[PDB]
Amino acid sequence: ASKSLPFLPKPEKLDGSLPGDVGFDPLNLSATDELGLDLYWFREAEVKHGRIAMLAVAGVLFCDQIGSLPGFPSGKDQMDLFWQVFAEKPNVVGAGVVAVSILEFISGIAITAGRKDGSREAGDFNLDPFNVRADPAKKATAQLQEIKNGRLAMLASMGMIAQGMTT
Amino acid sequence: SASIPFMPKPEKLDGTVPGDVGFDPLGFSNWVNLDFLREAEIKHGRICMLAVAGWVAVDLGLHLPGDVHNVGSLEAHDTAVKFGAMSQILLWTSIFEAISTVGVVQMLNGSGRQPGYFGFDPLNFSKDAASKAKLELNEIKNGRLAMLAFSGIVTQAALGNDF
Amino acid sequence: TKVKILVERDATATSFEKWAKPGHFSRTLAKGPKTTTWIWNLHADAHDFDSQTNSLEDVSRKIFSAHFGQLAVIFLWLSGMHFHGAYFSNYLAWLNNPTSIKPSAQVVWPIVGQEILNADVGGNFQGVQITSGFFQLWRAEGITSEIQLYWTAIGALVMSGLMLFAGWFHYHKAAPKLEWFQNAESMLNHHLSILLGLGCLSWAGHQIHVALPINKLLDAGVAPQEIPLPHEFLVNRDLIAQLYPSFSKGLVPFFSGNWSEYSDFLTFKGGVNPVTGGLWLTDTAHHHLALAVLFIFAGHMYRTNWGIGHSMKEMLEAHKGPFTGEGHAGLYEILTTSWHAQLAINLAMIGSLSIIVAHHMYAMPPYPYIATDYATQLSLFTHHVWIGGFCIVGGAAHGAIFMVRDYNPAKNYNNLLDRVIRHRDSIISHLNWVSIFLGFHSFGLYIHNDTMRALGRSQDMFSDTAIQLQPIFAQWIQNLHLLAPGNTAPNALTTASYVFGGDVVSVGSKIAIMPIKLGTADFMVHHIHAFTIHVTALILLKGVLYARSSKLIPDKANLGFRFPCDGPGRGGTCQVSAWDHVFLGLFWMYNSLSIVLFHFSWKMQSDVWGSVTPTGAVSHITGGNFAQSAITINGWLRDFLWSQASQVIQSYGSALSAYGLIFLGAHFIWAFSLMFLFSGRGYWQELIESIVWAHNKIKVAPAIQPRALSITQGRAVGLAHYLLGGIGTTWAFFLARIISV
Ligand code: CLA
Ligand code: CLA
Ligand code: CLA
Ligand code: CLA
Ligand code: CLA
Ligand SMILES: CC1=C(C/C=C(\C)CCC[C@H](C)CCC[C@H](C)CCCC(C)C)C(=O)c2ccccc2C1=O
Ligand code: SF4
Repeated sequence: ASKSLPFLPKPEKLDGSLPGDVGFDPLNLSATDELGLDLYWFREAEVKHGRIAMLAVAGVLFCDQIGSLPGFPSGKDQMDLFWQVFAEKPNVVGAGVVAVSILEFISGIAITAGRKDGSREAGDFNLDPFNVRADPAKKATAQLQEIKNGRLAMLASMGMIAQGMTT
Repeated sequence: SASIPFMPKPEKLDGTVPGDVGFDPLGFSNWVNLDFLREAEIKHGRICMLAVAGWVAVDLGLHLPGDVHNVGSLEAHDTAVKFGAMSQILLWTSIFEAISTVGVVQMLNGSGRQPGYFGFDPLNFSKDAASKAKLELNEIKNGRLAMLAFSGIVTQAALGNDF
Repeated sequence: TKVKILVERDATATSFEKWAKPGHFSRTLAKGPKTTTWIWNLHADAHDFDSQTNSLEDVSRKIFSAHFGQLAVIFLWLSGMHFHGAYFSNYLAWLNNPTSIKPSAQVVWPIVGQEILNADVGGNFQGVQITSGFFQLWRAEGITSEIQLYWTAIGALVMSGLMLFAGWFHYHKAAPKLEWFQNAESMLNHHLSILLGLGCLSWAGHQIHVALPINKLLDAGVAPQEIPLPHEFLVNRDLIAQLYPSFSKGLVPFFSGNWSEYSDFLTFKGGVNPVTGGLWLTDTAHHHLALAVLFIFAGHMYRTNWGIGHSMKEMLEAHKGPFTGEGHAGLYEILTTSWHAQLAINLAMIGSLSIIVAHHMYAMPPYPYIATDYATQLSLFTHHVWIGGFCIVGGAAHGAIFMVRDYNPAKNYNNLLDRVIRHRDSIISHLNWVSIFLGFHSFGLYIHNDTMRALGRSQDMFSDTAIQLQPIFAQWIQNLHLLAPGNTAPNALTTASYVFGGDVVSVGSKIAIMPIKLGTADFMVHHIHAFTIHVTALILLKGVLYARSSKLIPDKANLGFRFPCDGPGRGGTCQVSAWDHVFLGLFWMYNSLSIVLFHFSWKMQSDVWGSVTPTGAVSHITGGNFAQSAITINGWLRDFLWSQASQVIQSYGSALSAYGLIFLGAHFIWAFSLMFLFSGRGYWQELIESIVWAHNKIKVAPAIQPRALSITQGRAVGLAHYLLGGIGTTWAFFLARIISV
């Protein structure tokens, strides 16, 4: 009865509460209750992969070709560019890496907290500037459009990686 | 939870430690004595505040009359260990630290000593009117700031002369 | 989910109150000392957890945390070794010129004139020459700097601290419940797939990315200063493509399945590297990668939480034939309800594995410049041989302990253990016969050769120029191994080891490794080895089987594992316990391993180790006197002990004088042990009575009454001192004989 695939039934665990849910869970991984994943880990991982993939797409576009902040020269697709930016300004790229690492450590503590109690929802960091949580409809629409356009980000980034890696 | 609003409400926190804001992601305090942690934090902060003051002082200023002080801060440790002043400061700080180790053990046993209580108020800047808690919040906060600032200063001076 | 994590929080309170009550663990010793025997007991029952609590959960939690403590100690030892390499060693000078510079990482303070022990090893350095092969190990890892050794030591110290904290935490804070321990399938999966699988995989990654390029540059003659740091080999791929032009392709061949493209650095050439004299690093990389794959595969064999997998209980219950009744029914309960059984198996396997390591490492030197370091090779071989023997005998002892304590006949009805116990008489009788046959024939060959040589009848001996006993089977196996490359191992360029046959690998005019020919002397010594091994097995197996009962004492089990006797009745009942069987087996293991080490040392000095000339002529250390002199006892006494003991006795006044002093001290301790071994407790008790009267006459009388050592303790002390003296004597002998070079 799954909306995505009528021939295989929708999982019992998926009730559609989470955004972007079309009952598309053939292997039924959401049912996992072992090794500590349990569909809250998967939701968090989806949101994180998708956000960082959107950033990756925007970065690879490189339309301005001013190297983001001034002082960053030259344009290259992926690997040579990463190495060259690291070479010219290791101080800034290391700073960005450590910013991401700090948010990651705090996020991991938060993941454990959300596991223990439902206070922290999946993909939630209270980073909303609009602070819009009174009425559900707008929050749900924004969240599900985020997930959709980030899934597109991930697929586009695969379209990028595939080129130049084959024989 | 204070500051970080999505963290799990730091346990055995607040109600003490004027400098606290509720930021304990790893939460070591839960499984270790809070008094020991407070003592460690305060001592690190004091030592590093003095370290920042010394590093800025050595920055082409206030050098002592001896010729060995034409040397800079980066090379100061080597010139001092060779000159032997470093060994002497080690001696005196070790004496103070042993006398304070007795106090740390007493504090842990339940002697009632406050973490950083060393009764050192020659000019008694503190007063009941001044509010010891207000005086300490600044102490702890500027100490943490100095900790981080000195770490940065030494690292980025090992990269290139900050000034 | 049958396999799950179960713990008890705050299992034990942390306090020093117990530290001031020695003997608290045992109920008998907690009452305080009445006599000095108490003292000894407190050090003898300290780690006998099974005798301190009747609950298996408590014993399991103690064992887990004691293992954590042992890991902390080992990490501290590694930290110390690495730190002494970084700060007190000539590792850099040895790196530059490995052949001439003698490894040394220990320095002695000049306090009484002991600074003579600071040898002139070289590299503008003075210290005690080390024989632990740590320099070769570090070079194989591409250290090339003392900063890396310093940080290795710091990491080891941090890991020791973490192990200590883990032990404390898992005893006093979060102690796993018994059900957690009794997961053999999950434990095996995790130890095979990750501990041994991913360990191999990670080490293979290190070798591919760090050790391989650095060692290739070193072999090319690049000075360590100009070798780029190991991290430089991870950022710019081209920098590695110059050495192995297969990285250029990257990881795409790996996933595409074209693994053949990696043959540049994943080879199967075998043999030995002519430059360094060790195994090719690419060969070891491919080896560890294959082992990682196999271990990861084998770690999925057992069923843990998802239906797929093997249930070892069913596996054992299924294997039963007509000759063995119920087959392996009840062994799973034995190995999941008694730590002594598991310890017996694990110690036996670890000991045999250590001996296999000792045999394999000398034949195929794995590290660069270790083959020509004759002092290191000998030390490593003898060390690991001794460790293996000790572990084997310990496995025997703990098997006996299991039999006495954890054996339950109700759960062992007509299974393998029951049947073995029921034809133990036949087993022991036949082992006795084979031991006597081996001893008679093998040792009588030596006695016959000695008698004939003394009578001038050299044509009647068992020698090459006389009645010949050629190890034809061993020679045939050697020939097959020689012919293997290209025929039975077509993708292997060279034989596994040059011992079987081939060229003479010499590095810097020193014979790193050469073929070893087997003659009649090899036949006789191998049969001597078999005889000694069979006798040791006889003693230990007899101790294990007759641990519970015998035709002398039908109720031996009630007497315990180790007890002195059962009185002078039935003739005499001395040393009837299984502990005494271990006590004798230790002597016989020491004897057998002494013979093994003498065989190895003399054979290598006389037939392998030596020097080469530019033409190719071979000159061995002792001139190949093994063939015609290793066939008589007098030959061993003269050409091996008397001849090779010159270095120790003449080491006074040189850096090796410490070895002579230890030689004498080991002789002294060995002789001292005989005082405990021969004498009995009654004499010493009466002598102590007289001495106590003398003390009392002056109003000096300890409240803790002195007591002569218990019978069991007397035997244990005698054996310990005997082993220490023998081991130290051979230690000094070998090290001084192989360091005067
Ligand atoms: C674990 C293996 C190990 C081993 C066997 C050694 C062995 C040695 N080291 Mg090395 N070392 C190690 C680890 C090791 N160290 C580690 C991990 C470090 C890093 C910190 C070092 C750092 C180091 C340095 C920096 C130096 C040595 C030196 C030495 C030598 C002299 C040590 C000595 O007697 O000084 C004197 C030591 C003592 C007198 C010991 C103190 C006595 C205590 C107080 C007794 C207390 C016992 C207590 C009562 C027991 C109950 C417990 C109680 C606390 C409750 C000796 C060959 C020295 C050397 O070689 O000089 C040329 C040297 O300079 N080592
Ligand atoms: C196939 C790749 C490979 C390569 C290149 C090596 C290379 C080496 N091995 Mg290793 N080894 C391997 C695989 C490999 N090994 C495997 C799979 C095992 C498991 C049995 C071992 C076990 C092993 C031991 C025990 C020892 C070595 C040693 C050595 C060195 C001896 C010199 C030599 O020429 O070795 C040639 C190596 C061989 C001729 C052994 C080949 C073994 C074959 C591949 C067994 C395959 C078993 C098969 C897959 C079973 C599957 C059953 C399963 C499906 C149920 C050398 C570095 C010695 C060493 O380093 O000592 C210092 C040593 O003592 N190897
Ligand atoms: C994994 C290794 C391992 C483990 C965990 C155990 C654990 C145990 N064994 Mg087993 N054992 C082992 C290996 C092991 N053993 C080996 C290899 C042997 C062969 C020798 C034995 C032989 C053996 C016997 C015969 C007996 C045990 C017993 C015991 C128990 C009590 C041990 C005790 O109180 O220690 C006390 C520890 C000491 C008193 C320290 C003495 C250490 C020696 C004598 C001195 C070391 C000298 C040193 C290395 C060099 C000195 C240099 C000099 C110059 C100073 C305990 C269950 C006893 C028992 O009843 O268990 C139920 C028992 O009767 N074991
Ligand atoms: C060098 C002294 C020595 C000798 C010769 C022996 C001999 C023997 N021991 Mg003993 N043992 C010794 C020291 C010695 N041990 C010590 C120091 C210990 C203390 C740990 C032990 C502890 C010990 C135990 C615990 C065990 C043995 C066992 C054995 C036997 C092994 C089987 C064997 O070889 O039979 C063959 C006999 C010999 C090789 C002896 C030499 C005979 C020669 C070859 C021929 C002699 C000439 C011929 C008889 C001429 C006859 C005519 C003549 C009478 C005129 C054998 C009786 C084991 C045993 O009896 O079970 C099998 C056993 O379990 N021994
Ligand atoms: C056990 C070791 C051993 C062995 C194998 C030999 C072997 C030999 N010795 Mg030596 N010898 C030894 C120990 C040994 N000796 C010792 C310890 C001494 C000191 C006392 C001597 C002193 C000595 C002297 C002084 C002389 C010899 C001589 C000899 C030779 C002739 C002996 C003879 O007449 O055979 C007699 C043989 C038999 C009676 C046959 C019985 C044995 C058979 C083969 C057993 C078969 C069992 C069978 C497999 C069971 C199957 C059952 C089946 C049906 C079901 C022979 C080569 C002589 C010589 O010059 O040699 C050239 C000589 O003059 N020996
Ligand atoms: C000598 C001897 C004694 C007497 C030995 C005694 C009482 C041992 C004395 C030990 C002293 C008091 C400790 C100090 C020893 C050394 C100075 C160093 C310590 C050695 C270890 C204990 C660490 C026995 O009781 C005995 C019993 C059964 C069989 C043989 C013998 C036996 O041979
Ligand atoms: S001599 Fe000693 S061991 Fe032998 S029976 Fe008498 S008391 Fe027991």
